[PDB]
Amino acid sequence: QSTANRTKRMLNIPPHESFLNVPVEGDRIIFNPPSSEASVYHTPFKFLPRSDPRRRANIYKLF
Amino acid sequence: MSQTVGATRLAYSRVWHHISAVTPHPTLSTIKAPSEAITPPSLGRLASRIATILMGKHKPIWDPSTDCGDYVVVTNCAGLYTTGHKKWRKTYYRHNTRPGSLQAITMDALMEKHGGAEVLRKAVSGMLPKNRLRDKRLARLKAFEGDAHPYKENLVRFGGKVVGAPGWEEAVKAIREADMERL
Amino acid sequence: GGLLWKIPWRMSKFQKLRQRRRLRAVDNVVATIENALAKKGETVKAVERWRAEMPTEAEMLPKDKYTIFDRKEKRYRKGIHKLPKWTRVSQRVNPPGY
Amino acid sequence: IRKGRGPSSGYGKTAGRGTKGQKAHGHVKPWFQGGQTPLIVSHGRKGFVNQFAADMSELNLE
Amino acid sequence: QPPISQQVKELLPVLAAQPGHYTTIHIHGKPYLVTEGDTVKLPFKMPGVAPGDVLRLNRASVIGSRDLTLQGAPYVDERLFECRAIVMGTESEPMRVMIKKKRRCRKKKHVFSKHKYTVLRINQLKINDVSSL
Amino acid sequence: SFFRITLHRSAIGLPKRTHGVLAALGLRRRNQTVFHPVEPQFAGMLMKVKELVRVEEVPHRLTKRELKDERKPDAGFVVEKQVRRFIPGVGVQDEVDFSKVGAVVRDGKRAGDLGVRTRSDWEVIGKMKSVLPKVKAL
RNA sequence: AUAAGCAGCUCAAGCAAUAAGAAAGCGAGAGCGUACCUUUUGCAUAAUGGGUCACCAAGUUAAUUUUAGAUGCGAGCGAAU
RNA sequence: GUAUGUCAAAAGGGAAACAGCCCAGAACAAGAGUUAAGGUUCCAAAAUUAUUAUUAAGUGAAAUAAAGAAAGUUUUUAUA
RNA sequence: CGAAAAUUUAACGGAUCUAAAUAAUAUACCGAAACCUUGUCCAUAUGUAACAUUAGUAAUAAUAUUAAUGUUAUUUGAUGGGGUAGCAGAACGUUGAGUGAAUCUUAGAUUUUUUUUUUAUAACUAAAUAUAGAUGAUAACUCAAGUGAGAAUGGU
Ligand SMILES: [K+]
Ligand SMILES: [K+]
Ligand SMILES: [K+]
Ligand SMILES: [K+]
Ligand SMILES: [Mg+2]
Ligand SMILES: [Mg+2]
Ligand SMILES: [Mg+2]
Ligand SMILES: [Mg+2]
Ligand SMILES: [Mg+2]
Ligand SMILES: [Mg+2]
Ligand SMILES: [Mg+2]
Ligand SMILES: [Mg+2]
Ligand SMILES: [Mg+2]
Ligand SMILES: [Mg+2]
Ligand SMILES: [Mg+2]
Ligand SMILES: [Mg+2]
Ligand SMILES: [Mg+2]
Ligand SMILES: [Mg+2]
Ligand SMILES: [Mg+2]
Ligand SMILES: [Mg+2]
Ligand SMILES: [Mg+2]
Ligand SMILES: [Mg+2]
Ligand SMILES: [Mg+2]
Ligand SMILES: [Mg+2]
Ligand SMILES: [Mg+2]
Ligand SMILES: [Mg+2]
Ligand SMILES: [Mg+2]
Repeated sequence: QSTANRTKRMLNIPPHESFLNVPVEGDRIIFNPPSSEASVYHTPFKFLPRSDPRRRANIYKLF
Repeated sequence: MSQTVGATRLAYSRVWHHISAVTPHPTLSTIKAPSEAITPPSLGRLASRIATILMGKHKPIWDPSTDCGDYVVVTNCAGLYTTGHKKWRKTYYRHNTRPGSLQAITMDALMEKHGGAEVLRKAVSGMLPKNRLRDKRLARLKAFEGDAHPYKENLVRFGGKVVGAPGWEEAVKAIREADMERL
Repeated sequence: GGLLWKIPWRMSKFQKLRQRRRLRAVDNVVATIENALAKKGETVKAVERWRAEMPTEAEMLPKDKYTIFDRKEKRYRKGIHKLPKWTRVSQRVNPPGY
Repeated sequence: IRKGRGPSSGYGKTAGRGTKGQKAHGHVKPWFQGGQTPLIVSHGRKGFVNQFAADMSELNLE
Repeated sequence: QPPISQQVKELLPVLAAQPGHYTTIHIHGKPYLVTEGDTVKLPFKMPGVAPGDVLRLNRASVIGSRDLTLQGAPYVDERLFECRAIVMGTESEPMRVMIKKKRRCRKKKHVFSKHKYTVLRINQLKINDVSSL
Repeated sequence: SFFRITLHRSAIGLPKRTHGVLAALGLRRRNQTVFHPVEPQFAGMLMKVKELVRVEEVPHRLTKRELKDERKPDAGFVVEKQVRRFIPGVGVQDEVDFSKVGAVVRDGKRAGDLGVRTRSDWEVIGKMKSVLPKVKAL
């Protein structure tokens, strides 16, 4: 295109569908598991020490 | 800039999708009721969905300059669905620049020589950007007349179940449940 | 003629929708002005003339919203999108019978 | 004002004369009125100039 | 102050516990998705800031982690999170010349533009413990 | 009450008489809002440009400084800590931390007056050879 | 060396510094863009002129008559003794 | 000739390409900002979004070829 | 159906469409250098404060203020912004000249380049090459012009 601003609009990609359902009259937390490969810092529950209280049911099971 | 800092390997990989030109498509059909009247995707409505895959426009990382397209295996092209009287009244024209040398052929006569796969390649070709990537993208459309093709092992799978198979959706939901057992 | 002014003879369903909303928006400007004055017990001669001999978008026939009267036409009718500045000009009444 | 020294000066090229005509190519006589006869030829000159009158140096009492 | 939702009071600890967190701050209405350590280059010269000033951002539309996302209706409540930046000076662009000109008209008018930009550095992005609230 | 008139469309191709109606209302450019009393003289002025403006009855008039505050976005930041700054008109203004709250501006004709550490201040710190941190701190 | 660009502009992979530090340049690929001037109601026009580069090349001076601003003197001014 | 406007001397969006038409008057950048005309399956930014009918001719879908003919079809109004 | 023309499908822009056609409606979205928001540039104002220069007026042995000009900031959260013919204002650059018997230069003046920075038709930082003490260069202000060229089937 002629200008950089026009190129930005033609190459636009909307955000994920989950980020479009904005709440009203308050704040909320939604479960949004991304379709991506998790890193190695998300340790599985099997590799967590017994003492670690962070071990907990799946986030799905909290909703 | 964090959102795009990471491994982009699998975002640019070529996925081998599959679709049958005979299987009814509730989304790409104009007859949405009753259940028995749902037709397959028409020639141009199937081609418009394929041209979107060949361009990689279904991805959130799409860029017209980068060739982030995928493969599409279209089977059962002999039973390509068409409305009205297109099959016997639509004409394809060709010229070689020499006056007098205009070549015309009907859709049914073009399906007797090169099958229905050629009629689909012409539709998808005209729906792709006219640039230096048009022939690469159109080459990733592997259309066959019957159910046989050499890519039955390339089709994307999830848990051993080919996408579009009877039980592929349940195989996908079972793998994501185990993914949540981590910090 | 050889100069090409490619103006179609009919309007599209999109132009017709905005024409409906432009006629309906001028109805709100005349009603707001007429209601604001009525509270003060006042009237304007131009606002009383409009409400008298001009219809609202809900009282207009489909052929009066998208067409005008041209005597040089086969059936004395012409697309309203052929009028100069038709988008910013008021046109709702045509000769009787035509 | 230096005429004919670029467009951005404001007096470039035509140099205030416009495009063509007598007033760009050559010069128009000052007394010319296009052809119409002047008012001094249509009405004539009125009176004469006294060449024998004295030029007094007026002096007032104030 | 309006009390925080009970549904937000039970899942915020799960959101703050995950490894990484991101936020979408809003400076003068324009959003900027940032993380602790990012360098935001604002498209304007913030007036009244010198290299070394510490700001406190308070308009965040989204504070989320991998799986969990906290979305405020107009914005997220300032009590839940804490975000701060530091001004790293201002930067400039190379002078770009625009030539306004018409066909068959020798005059070429020039426009010289050289704008400045303030650079920030997100040095703190933490989610508060809301057990007391 | 008043009329809240906003110019929605332009008049680039309309007659010159339509430009004089928009000028009498005060509408110079697009999307400009002007407030006028509810009177026939102004009501009849809007019937000529009723295809270009948007009218709304409002109780009170909004000042110029109040029409612009409804489109002003929240800054989104608060300067909590400032550094030592020299102001040309006033003088040096020491660093302040608004989180623990003090804009003290010291002006003078000698270095000591500004409140900064001079060469003399650095020589008294170098002669304090007896100062030492407490053993517990160390 | 699969391609139909007034050769620029917008987005930009990649290559490019033996080495701590340091990337100008070239740019695949995507998009936008039909030279300039003159003359005309109107020119990408298949209307005018120019092979390229460097240099030479066009409102100036004189007398005369005026205006504006500034400034000296002032019912006097200027010139000259 | 008259009335009005644009171009001329006005770039930009739309009309496939476009001096004169529909919008809109370019000081310079940033923004999934807000809008006009115009549009939203793909080329190509945005609906394969909803409701009710008609057409089977690719008619048509952004430049209406006529009078006319006819067990083409639909609806309405009579009527057996 | 009527409906036939000569390079090629040949006025859906094309692919294609049984709606993605047509008619009567409804909503959302996209959409310009338009508008808004946040900054910047330029023009013209209105007050105030500060910095500098020049020229006055006072004070000072035990510095303040007045006026003009330049400049930055700030108040009204000031207003304004396409352009031919044409009119007007403000500046840069070039050649020579005065201050100049001045200023600077092997501790590198000057070097047609490259490079760097600065709102920038200009200058500046550095690098490289060479080697000048004046028949060298030069800030600032001012004076005078053989003073600014992609355009004349121009000239050499
Ligand atoms: K003149
Ligand atoms: K020639
Ligand atoms: K000359
Ligand atoms: K040099
Ligand atoms: Mg023609
Ligand atoms: Mg001019
Ligand atoms: Mg003159
Ligand atoms: Mg000429
Ligand atoms: Mg003339
Ligand atoms: Mg090649
Ligand atoms: Mg081209
Ligand atoms: Mg002619
Ligand atoms: Mg030519
Ligand atoms: Mg010369
Ligand atoms: Mg003058
Ligand atoms: Mg005009
Ligand atoms: Mg002309
Ligand atoms: Mg235009
Ligand atoms: Mg179109
Ligand atoms: Mg948007
Ligand atoms: Mg699209
Ligand atoms: Mg057709
Ligand atoms: Mg065609
Ligand atoms: Mg503007
Ligand atoms: Mg303007
Ligand atoms: Mg020449
Ligand atoms: Mg020659």
